Amino acid sequence: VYPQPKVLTPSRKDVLVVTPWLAPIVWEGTFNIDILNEQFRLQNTTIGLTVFAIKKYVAFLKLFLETAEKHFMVGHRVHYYVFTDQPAAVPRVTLGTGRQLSVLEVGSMRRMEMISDFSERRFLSEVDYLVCVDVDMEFRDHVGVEILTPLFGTLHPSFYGSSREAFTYERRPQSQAYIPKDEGDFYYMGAFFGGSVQEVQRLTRACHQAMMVDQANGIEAVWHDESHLNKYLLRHKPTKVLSPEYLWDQQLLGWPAVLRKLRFTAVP
Amino acid sequence: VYPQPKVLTPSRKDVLVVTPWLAPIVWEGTFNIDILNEQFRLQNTTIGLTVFAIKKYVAFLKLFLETAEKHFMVGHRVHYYVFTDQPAAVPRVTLGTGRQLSVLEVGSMRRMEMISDFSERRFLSEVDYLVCVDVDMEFRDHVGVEILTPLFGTLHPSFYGSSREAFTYERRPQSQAYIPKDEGDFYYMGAFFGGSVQEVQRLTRACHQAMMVDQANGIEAVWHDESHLNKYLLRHKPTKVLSPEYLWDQQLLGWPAVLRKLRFTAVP
Ligand SMILES: O=c1ccn([C@@H]2O[C@H](COP(=O)(O)OP(=O)(O)O)[C@@H](O)[C@H]2O)c(=O)[nH]1
Ligand SMILES: O=c1ccn([C@@H]2O[C@H](COP(=O)(O)OP(=O)(O)O)[C@@H](O)[C@H]2O)c(=O)[nH]1
Ligand SMILES: OC[C@H]1O[C@H](O)[C@H](O)[C@@H](O)[C@H]1O
Ligand SMILES: OC[C@H]1O[C@H](O)[C@H](O)[C@@H](O)[C@H]1O
Ligand SMILES: [Mn+2]
Ligand SMILES: [Mn+2]
Repeated sequence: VYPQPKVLTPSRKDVLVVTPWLAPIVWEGTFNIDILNEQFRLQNTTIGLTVFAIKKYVAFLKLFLETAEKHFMVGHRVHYYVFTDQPAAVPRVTLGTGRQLSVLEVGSMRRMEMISDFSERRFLSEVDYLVCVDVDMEFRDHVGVEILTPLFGTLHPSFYGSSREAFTYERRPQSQAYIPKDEGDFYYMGAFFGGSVQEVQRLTRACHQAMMVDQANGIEAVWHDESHLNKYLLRHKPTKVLSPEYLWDQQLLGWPAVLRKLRFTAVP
Repeated sequence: VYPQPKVLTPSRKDVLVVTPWLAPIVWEGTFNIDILNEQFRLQNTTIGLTVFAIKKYVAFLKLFLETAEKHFMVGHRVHYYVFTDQPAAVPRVTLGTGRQLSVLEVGSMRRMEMISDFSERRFLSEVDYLVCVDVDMEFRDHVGVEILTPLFGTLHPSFYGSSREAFTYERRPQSQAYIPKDEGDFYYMGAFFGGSVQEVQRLTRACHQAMMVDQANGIEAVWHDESHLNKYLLRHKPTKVLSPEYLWDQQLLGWPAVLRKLRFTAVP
């Protein structure tokens, strides 16, 4: 049992909660997690989390994993895949039941290339969704099954209020990432995207293949794989969009009125 | 090219536009049909429309089909399936290109039983979605691909503002349609539901099988197949919900403030 929905009360009066192609934009107050938890537990949903920790960024893993244990997908099956050039530096963090961690030794194109190769491996047969995040981050509040859908991106925290001409899309037509000044729905950040395994195979292959074309042509998109992620999600629109609750920098941007929760935040 | 979404402007301030399980509730101003038309034309989407016209209700077919030609899924592939006990009384309405009509001779349980049998037939191999509507209705405004999703129901026009204890669910526990007083999200009407062919196979089989159980037990649910449709959509929640724009009675209920468009309306 849970509260009845209120047809004549808006979930939010201050923000857009559904895109013009009818994908939910996920903010606090738009979902009842008790309903979603039951839906996804009935399918025994398993979520894979990829994170890269190369060179000095191995230092971020301890807090990243400790705080993921408190706030990411708790109660669901989770498998962490840590891609790193220093496997001995992976901290031994104690995980809750139903949660596992694998270390994948590596191994600008690297993240799309490596997630593409990995996403095609038969050892993911049991994993239903992949979530791909930056490591220099911590979880401060719930990040759960409300994000899961065939394909999602996350609104970049510096640009959610910006008009599209101000978005830092790739603007040179000789790049595979090019987006004209009069096109674009949102500016998505490269630091949190995901979807079903099949949709993440598709996105990461397309971005990697596009990056290889630009390399052959002697061009590097302005924001590297984030430029390619934005061209891809313009042409293949996501089935949910995460609000900046899911990707925030409090030191830079504070705690604005429209953020009811700060869920996953940058570490200085 | 089309208008950029406005992250900091709500699509509506007067109505709920997403359910608590993140299914869009489809109202005017929540979608840009130009974006959705392109998505669904890229898949060469074909929509099957079932309607029953038995006994005196054959009289409603002429306006139903004429107005469907003006307003339902125009530009997409459509196949009408008219279930009737009087095939000669089916009016010969001229259809737009890419649109076809078949007459299926029949043939309280009938609609769920007949849509179930029909939805399993291999001659639907090309049809992607089924939309199942009442015939004593006319289209007055756009009904298009914004409704298409794996499973949808429509908010009943007499009950969208009601609390759940006032919903006319089946309340006897000896019926397969039973819903307790403290359960229920919405009251859906039996006059407009649909989804992919697979989800409509599932819904109509479950409702028909439940109706056969109640018959064996000497019970008939209070509102017949609408009671069973509501029990099914409580346990298998729809992936979009249509607002009462899609199922309205202007003579009964006027043109209230929250209705920007009256799309599919009852005939007296
Ligand atoms: O438009 C809404 C309003 C609420 N909720 C969620 O449904 C649950 C209960 O909502 P309610 O506002 O009734 O909160 P309560 O006052 O009972 O604590 C919470 O998880 C809300 O975030 C939602 O998904 N959509
Ligand atoms: O929150 C919104 C606002 C608008 N639209 C749709 O996007 C298109 C353009 O919206 P706009 O309000 O900019 O209308 P305009 O003033 O350009 O006629 C129309 O189909 C709107 O219904 C939408 O899907 N969600
Ligand atoms: O430092 C440059 C990087 O900035 C972000 O982390 C962005 O998501 C990456 O694609 C890359 O452009
Ligand atoms: O007249 C009774 C009928 O009323 C509505 O049309 C309802 O959707 C049907 O299931 C049936 O109960
Ligand atoms: Mn980062
Ligand atoms: Mn009717």
